[PDB]
Amino acid sequence: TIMPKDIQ
Amino acid sequence: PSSSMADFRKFFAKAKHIVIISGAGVSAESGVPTFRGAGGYWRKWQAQDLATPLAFAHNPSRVWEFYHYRREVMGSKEPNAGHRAIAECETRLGKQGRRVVVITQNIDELHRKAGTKNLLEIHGSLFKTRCTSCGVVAENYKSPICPALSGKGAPEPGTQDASIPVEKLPRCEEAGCGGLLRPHVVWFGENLDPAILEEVDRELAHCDLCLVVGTSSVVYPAAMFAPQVAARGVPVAEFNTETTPATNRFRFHFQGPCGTTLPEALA
Ligand SMILES: [Zn+2]
Repeated sequence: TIMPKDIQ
Repeated sequence: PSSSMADFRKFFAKAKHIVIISGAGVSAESGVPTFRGAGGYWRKWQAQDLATPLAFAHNPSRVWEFYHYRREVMGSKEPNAGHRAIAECETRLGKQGRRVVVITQNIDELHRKAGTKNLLEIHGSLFKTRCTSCGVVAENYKSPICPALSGKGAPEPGTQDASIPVEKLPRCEEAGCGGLLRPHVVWFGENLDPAILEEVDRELAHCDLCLVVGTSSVVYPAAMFAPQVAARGVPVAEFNTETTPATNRFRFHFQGPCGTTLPEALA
């Protein structure tokens, strides 16, 4: 539910 | 959001649990290349290209060149007025029974070098390795990290891939392991350490004041940390040279280098 490290 | 310092300084005068969240702006102000864009490149790539398990799997030599560059370059970098102000702030408010915690997205250890104690490095460190065979995490300040990387890692494009074979990349020194080392850095597509995340949770839950300093709030989940604090009504102060996708969710927005505003803001 917490997501993996990402760039949005 | 407001840009009134007098009003920020009210909350700050009385705050007992300050959470200071920092990003690459703070490191950029020390001269640390953060390869963010729109002109943060190493050869022809940026962090989001090379800081990935795919990049490491397909070209472990090139990823190691990149982090080697970044390790070496730190020899001449010092913490800046923003780092010092954060560190002294902690020291000072400490004496008064008041809590200051730093939650950093940066992997360069400048907050530590400045004297920061309560430090959560949510994406790891340039000066730590993890063995991909046994999982041991070790500090590593060695210059060069390995012999085959001596003289490598040059950032100019056109620069040839060193193509070190994996046997000559950094290897685990635990007796009989021999495994290939990687940087102990959270890459895009990987999870933050859940133990670190639970800490961060505890800090955000219990804070009465929050600063978000030199982050462009596009890196997740770190980008959600401050908005979450503003969502229990707690004032968040964004310190940044620019505005971000998160700006209008916060109480304050102070423009300019964190090195200029923070020493005033945390005096
Ligand atoms: Zn090992």
